[PDB]
Amino acid sequence: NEHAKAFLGLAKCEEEVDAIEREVELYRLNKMKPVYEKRDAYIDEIAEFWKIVLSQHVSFANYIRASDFKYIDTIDKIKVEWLALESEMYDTRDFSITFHFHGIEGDFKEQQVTKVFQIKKGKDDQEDGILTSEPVPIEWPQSYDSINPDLIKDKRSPEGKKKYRQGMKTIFGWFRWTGLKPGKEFPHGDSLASLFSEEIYPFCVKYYAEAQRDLED
Amino acid sequence: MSDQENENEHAKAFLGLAKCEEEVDAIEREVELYRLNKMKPVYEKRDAYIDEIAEFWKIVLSQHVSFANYIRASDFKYIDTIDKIKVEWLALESEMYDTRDFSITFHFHGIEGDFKEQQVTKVFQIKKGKDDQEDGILTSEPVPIEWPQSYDSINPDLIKDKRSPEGKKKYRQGMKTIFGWFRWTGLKPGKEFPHGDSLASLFSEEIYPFCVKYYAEAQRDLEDEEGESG
Amino acid sequence: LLIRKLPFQRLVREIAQDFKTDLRFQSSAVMALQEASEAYLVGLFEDTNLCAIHAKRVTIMPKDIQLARRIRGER
Amino acid sequence: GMDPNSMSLNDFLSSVLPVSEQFEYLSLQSIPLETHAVVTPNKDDKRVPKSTIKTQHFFSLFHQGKVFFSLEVYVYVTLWDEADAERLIFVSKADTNGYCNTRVSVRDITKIILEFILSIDPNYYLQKVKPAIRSYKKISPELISAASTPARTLRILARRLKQSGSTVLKEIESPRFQQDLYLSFTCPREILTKICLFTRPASQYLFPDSSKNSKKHILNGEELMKWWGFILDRLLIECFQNDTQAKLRIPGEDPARVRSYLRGMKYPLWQVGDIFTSKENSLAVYNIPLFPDDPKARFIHQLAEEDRLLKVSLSSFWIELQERQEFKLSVTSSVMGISGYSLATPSLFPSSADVIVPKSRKQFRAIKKYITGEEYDTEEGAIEAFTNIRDFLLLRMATNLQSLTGKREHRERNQPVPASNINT
Amino acid sequence: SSIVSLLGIKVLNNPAKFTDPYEFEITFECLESLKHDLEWKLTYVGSSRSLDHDQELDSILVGPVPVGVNKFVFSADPPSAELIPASELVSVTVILLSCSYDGREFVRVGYYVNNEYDEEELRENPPAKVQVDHIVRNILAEKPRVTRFNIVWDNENEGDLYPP
Amino acid sequence: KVLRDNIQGITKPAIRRLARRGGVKRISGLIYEETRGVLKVFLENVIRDAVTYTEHAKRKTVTAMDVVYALKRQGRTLYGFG
Repeated sequence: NEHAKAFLGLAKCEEEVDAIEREVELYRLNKMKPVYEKRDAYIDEIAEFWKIVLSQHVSFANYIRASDFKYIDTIDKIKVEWLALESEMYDTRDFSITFHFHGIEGDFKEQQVTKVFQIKKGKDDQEDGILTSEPVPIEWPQSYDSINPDLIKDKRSPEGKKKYRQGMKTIFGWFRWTGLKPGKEFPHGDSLASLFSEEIYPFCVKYYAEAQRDLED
Repeated sequence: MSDQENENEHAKAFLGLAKCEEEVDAIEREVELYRLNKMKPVYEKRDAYIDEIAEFWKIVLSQHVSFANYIRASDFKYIDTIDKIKVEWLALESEMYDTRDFSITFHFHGIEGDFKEQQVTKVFQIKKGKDDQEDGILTSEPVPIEWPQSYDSINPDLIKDKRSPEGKKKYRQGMKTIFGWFRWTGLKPGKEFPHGDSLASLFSEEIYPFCVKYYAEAQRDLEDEEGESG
Repeated sequence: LLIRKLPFQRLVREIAQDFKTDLRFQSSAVMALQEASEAYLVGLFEDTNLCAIHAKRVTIMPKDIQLARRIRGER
Repeated sequence: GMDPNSMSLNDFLSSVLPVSEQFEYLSLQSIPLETHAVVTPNKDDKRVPKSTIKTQHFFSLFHQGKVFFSLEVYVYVTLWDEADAERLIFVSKADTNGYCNTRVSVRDITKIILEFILSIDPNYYLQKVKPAIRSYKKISPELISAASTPARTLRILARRLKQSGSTVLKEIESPRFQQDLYLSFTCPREILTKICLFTRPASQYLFPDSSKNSKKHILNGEELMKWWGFILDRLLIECFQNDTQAKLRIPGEDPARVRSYLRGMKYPLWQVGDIFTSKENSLAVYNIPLFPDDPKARFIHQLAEEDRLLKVSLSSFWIELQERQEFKLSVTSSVMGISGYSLATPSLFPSSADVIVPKSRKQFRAIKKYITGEEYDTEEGAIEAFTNIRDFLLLRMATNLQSLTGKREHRERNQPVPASNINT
Repeated sequence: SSIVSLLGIKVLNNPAKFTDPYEFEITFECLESLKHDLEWKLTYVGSSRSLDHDQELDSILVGPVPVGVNKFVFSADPPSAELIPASELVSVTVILLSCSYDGREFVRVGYYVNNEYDEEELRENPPAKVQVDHIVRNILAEKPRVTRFNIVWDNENEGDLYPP
Repeated sequence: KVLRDNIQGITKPAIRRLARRGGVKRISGLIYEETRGVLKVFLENVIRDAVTYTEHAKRKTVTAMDVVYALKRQGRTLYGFG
């Protein structure tokens, strides 16, 4: 066959590869579900887990602040949950995660929150493959009104733009994260989407048992 | 171990979670088995059109500069006869392999008077499964290949000696060649083709799964981006 | 640079809680604690490897970084 | 191209090489590319750095079937909104290995390649320039690039061959395409020059493991500081006008002991400080240039991650270069540089026989990786760094390495001692 | 800044027996007349795991300090092996000279010492009972580590904000 | 004994990287313990001086000048006399 016609067909294979990419993940959304549900059903019957596992992770080094751990300790529950068999609006390669915080009394409200996440790729337009999200409404700490972006008086200042640069690095500025604001939102916030849903689970039970350990190295 | 009992109703739930992680893994495997199998027929449909294009793979291996560090430019006249590259995931042919494991295929058009026209398939395997204490190395079985007649001064099979200083150099330059890697096996450091693991990983994680992406990087209208993309 | 920031910063908090409850810090100070540690430990490792080399080992052992604490006047 | 009354790089390079001895070499350079300003402007200033342009040039010298030097250098041009223009050279790295030897010091290799760069007309980096970002579909026909996917790449190939009969288009060379796809600028060829260096252990590395060889001379600290200071000092009396500025500064050292190391050097207006340091008692933001893979420029970046950078003093930045062993500077580290007019005006537009100008930044990397990736624990690393680039340029570019005979005798008529003496 | 300062040190007798004295020749400088005494102390580290295993080999008191360049010589008695951990003894440790004015240490010098037997079969099979007469010490007399420390030099001229 | 004991400032890879910048080739695996114990002393020393200057200047917040001014205690160390 002529190269003129053979190229037209090869392009349709590169487009069938990305359609297989959705099918092999639809099979993930179908076949994993009974060990996703079993796993969830054990963390609804354990009293508390996430306020033990997360701080010990070698990659958690990259993400969450000395000051912020007083707020993420109040996490009761974390669940990851898919939409694409319940909704036309979302790809099988997109996902959401749910948190539930008990709060600090007169400081940080008791709240359940969900953030959604969606994958981008070169598709006709060869823009760089990245993970992205929508901003979520969250109740910020009262102690954090010096670094809460919404109470900064003036973001031009040598103190005001540094208080903004602090504030955007919190776990609460991660809830405002989107993936789309270079140097203007939570850094590495995509890899925090992966850590709660996937990169935690290979070690969290090592880590739960490690905090039960009384022996010494 | 032997420090703690798990008799409470929440400690029963925790032991269940501690086994469910291995159930999750075991359906993460059933889904990776589906992934390998679903790619597999589009691997067939894709490469049917690749097989019609001129120079495709010589172009893919001219954009692939990580491979142009493992392969020595002296071999290039011989690797330029590559007409077909395939890669296949072994877990689909049998239970005897894991979804980690892969086999590489080439056809070579040859050069009249020095190098034979020839097809060649080479099996690879990673170590250290679940519960194992070995190293998680990449490893291969050694597989024959007809070497150019003009290499018989550095070819290990036809050099008369490996033990003199000269014979160590002749052996080193031989084992540095594309044809050294077909004898390579992942078990003999300092006696076989350097980076024959990173090479073997480039094919099965970059060169072959994204052959179009790198062909499409040499295609340009502009004298200053032929080829680059980020 | 060489140390991972955010667990160091929390190490800095737990060690300090016991000398003052509810102490704060400037971001500049916490990173200074970190850049002083990188610079003291980089220096102490060049010292630990001279202990090893003087011992007629390639390999460093927990002996060698203590001896290097002693060589730099302990404190 | 290849004008007979213009200097080739062989007519420079052969003039310091040993007489009737023959050598081979590698020279390459990436295409001239769009950048932000090399230093941050102060808000108080009338000027704006209205365009800045950069690229990198790579070099390796071969003797007896084997490599014996490598050097790595960036070049910049700054166009002002009204103050015309200025060129800057910054040097990144250089290395030796000891597996060939000859009656010439790598000092004089460093000087003569710096003269080849000093003789480039800055308009050779300005006439057509690679933009930061590009538009490929804005007007018609659309362009095949890394903004089309591999699917849309092969769909547009199958469209150009079917509709237009060829993949090739002549049209997309016309000006309403190039107006966007390329920058182009013009300035005087007589302009202010700067040169910059930062003397540290990690700049003395391009041949991995090479320092294992007892035949290698390793340069460190105070001798590395002086060795390059005599190289800028060997420019100041031959390659520059006698009104030119030259600085030295060293972490933690007394400003008269720094002035005291400069009593070795010949040229008068050698001075304590820095060419980039604009103001006395100033913030490090307006005074520390934003150079690639330098510890000072990286520390301006960590002073942005902390976001202290509008407040941080220059004294305090230099005390941190003394105190932070983590930056790994070693003792008698130095910032040195020049600014002023070269003794003659530049002219070159270098040929294909002076320098390979590869059509991609990945390709340019790979040509480097062929030498600077190999393991110099052995003489056999230097033999492969040459047999491997050789067979590269023939089977990927139909090209030879450049080759040339040297000219330089062990005899003089105006100096008190020949160069090619026992110190070689 | 400091009034007294160290011009250098050299080691007279190495490599040597373990049970040889430690001979040093130290050269120092005083800018101007001090009031209190200066005191040198030389000590051996008996283990890396405890400071309670350090031995004083010698100390030297000088009051008043002579102004200008000035030199002092040592011949300090070696450390007691019976007080040293037996497993530690056939190994690497440090020797440390303190220099102190009016009870504030303004400089420390440390040196790495390696203890190994001069007989190949005790290098190859170290015994349970140690052969003290066959241990050779090797001092790193080319690579002193000189930790300097800022202090007060007169309290009637300078006020320390936080004395310990 | 409790998890608080086991809050870490440095990972095994970062201890190897510090080591690497001290020019080390090879490491006993017990250095991954020992370096964390040697940092726990370096900091609780620097911190006890710096909190003393912070208290004493009437502040809650520890400043970079209180850290550089605590770091005087460790001295400076020089491979020679001159």
